[PDB]
Formats: sequence, C-alpha cells, structure tokens
Amino acid sequence: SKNVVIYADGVYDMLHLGHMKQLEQAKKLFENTTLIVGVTSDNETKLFKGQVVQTLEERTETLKHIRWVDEIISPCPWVVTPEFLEKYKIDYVAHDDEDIYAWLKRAGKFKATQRTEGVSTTDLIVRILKNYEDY
Amino acid sequence: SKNVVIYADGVYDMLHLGHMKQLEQAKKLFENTTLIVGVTSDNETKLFKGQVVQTLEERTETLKHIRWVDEIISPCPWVVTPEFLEKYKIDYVAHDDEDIYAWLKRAGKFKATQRTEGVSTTDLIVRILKNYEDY
Ligand SMILES: Cc1cc(CN)no1
Ligand SMILES: Cc1cc(CN)no1
Ligand SMILES: Cc1cc(CN)no1
Ligand SMILES: Cc1cc(CN)no1
Repeated sequence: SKNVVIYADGVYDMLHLGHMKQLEQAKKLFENTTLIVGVTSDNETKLFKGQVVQTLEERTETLKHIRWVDEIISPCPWVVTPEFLEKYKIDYVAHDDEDIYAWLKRAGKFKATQRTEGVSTTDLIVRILKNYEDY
Repeated sequence: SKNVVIYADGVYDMLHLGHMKQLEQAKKLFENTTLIVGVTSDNETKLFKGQVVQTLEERTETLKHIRWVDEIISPCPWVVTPEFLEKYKIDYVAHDDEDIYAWLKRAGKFKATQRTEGVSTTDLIVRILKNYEDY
C-alpha cells in the first residue's frame, strides 16, 4: 500500500515499443509506485556507448508522453551511486539483466526488467527495406 | 467541469512525437476530457491511403502506452458518421485542418489540432543517413 519509488535509466533514443514495455514493467513492479526515469546526456552516451540520434531535450520530450513515467531526471548520471538513491529517495532500480550492479543486488534494490525483441524503431525500418526485392 | 468526450482518429503507423503532441492537444481541448482514439484498419488504410508498416494490433498496442489516450477503438471506421458519434457519445472530433468534414463543423463538433514538422520516425532515419557524406 505504501508508495515505492522506482528508478530506471537509459538513452531512450528513437523511443519504441520495446522501451515502453520496459517502462510499464518497472512502473508495475509494485501496486503503488512512482517511476522516475533517468535520461543519459549526449556527451556521456557518445563517449561510453555510441552516437545518439536525438539530442537529450528531444529524447526527454518524447518520454514525457509515456503513461508510465511519473518523473524524469534529464540528464541523469551515467553511473548510479548510493548517494544518488538517497538524494532522490529511490527504493528500487529497475534494469536489464564484475557485475557493476552487485552493490544494488546486495542492497535489495535491483529489480530485473526484460527487453522485447523485434519491435525497435530500426526493426521497423528494416521491415520497410524488406519490401524491395533485391532483384 | 462536466466531462467532455473527444474523438481523434488516424493510422498511427510508426508512432512518433508528432502523433503524441497531436494527441496531447486533443486531450487538453477542455479541462475535463475523455480522449477516444480510433485506429484505422490495415485493409482500408492500404486501399484509401497507402501501405501500413505496422499491423493494426501493433499500432494499437503502441498507442496504449501514451499518457493522453483514455480509450482506443481498433479498428475504427474509415469515415466518421453522425451515428458513430451518437453510439460512442462523442462530443467533439479533433482533426487536422468539398470538405468531407463540413457536417462536423456545422454541428459544432470540429476541433482543429496541429501537426508538428521534423519529428517523424522517417525524419529520424533521414538524420542518420545524413551522417554518411555522399563522397
Ligand atoms: C545510467 C546509464 C544508463 C545507461 C544505458 N546504457 N548507461 O548509463
Ligand atoms: C521499501 C524498501 C526498499 C527495499 C530495498 N532496499 N526494501 O524495502
Ligand atoms: C477515419 C480515418 C482516419 C484517416 C487518416 N487519414 N482516414 O480515415
Ligand atoms: C457538450 C457539447 C457538445 C457541443 C458540440 N456539438 N457543444 O457542447
């Protein structure tokens, strides 16, 4: 019955049904939740992961439309810290999958969510291209 | 103060920020609304408008995640009729722009919403392609 604060982070570039279902899963981990979503910065995403198609402001403006999202931290830190969870009063971190998150699991704050295959924005474009026979 | 029922329809293929902002605008036409969204069928869209990338079930499953959407009619009729508005107790139709909708305007039920340029799913893919210098 008590409200529980859930945190999920990510790039959310070219937002698709796969992202949305993962956000839904985080939102519904418990009966009464606040879902905070962290959106990674342009510079850190590009440095550590890869080039982003959409700027931070665009990625965040799109997430704002998703039913499950209660609060957005934009930009969020690239690495989650215990101090960050205390500052935002976060009870659990929802995420995929030396295990950079061993400390979240040891703390009881790790909640796994699943990715959906085949539904990404690039997947849709691949379906378009497959309409043109190569020969 | 009284709740007002708003109807918007469309294909909602490869849902993007442009769709989301138009749905937000329809939802916020009045202080207290129910937003019903109609999603066109595969066959009728292909016959009258063009080939859809995503099947009806996929397009609807994606709209379900949008904050502004209260009810979805999937599939919806291709042409809105007065009987349809009475059946679903629809007060206003939100839409773009011999004027097929003269009768909605004459009835006081036409509410214009605006499209946003530059934010479509294909626009994003064009931005990716523009990263590869032609030479
Ligand atoms: C925080 C945060 C999220 C991601 C997504 N790979 N990286 O850092
Ligand atoms: C509340 C609450 C948080 C946890 C995990 N640290 N258990 O209960
Ligand atoms: C109804 C309905 C919506 C559309 C979108 N062009 N066509 O019919
Ligand atoms: C309520 C309501 C609907 C209209 C338009 N027919 N005016 O008030």
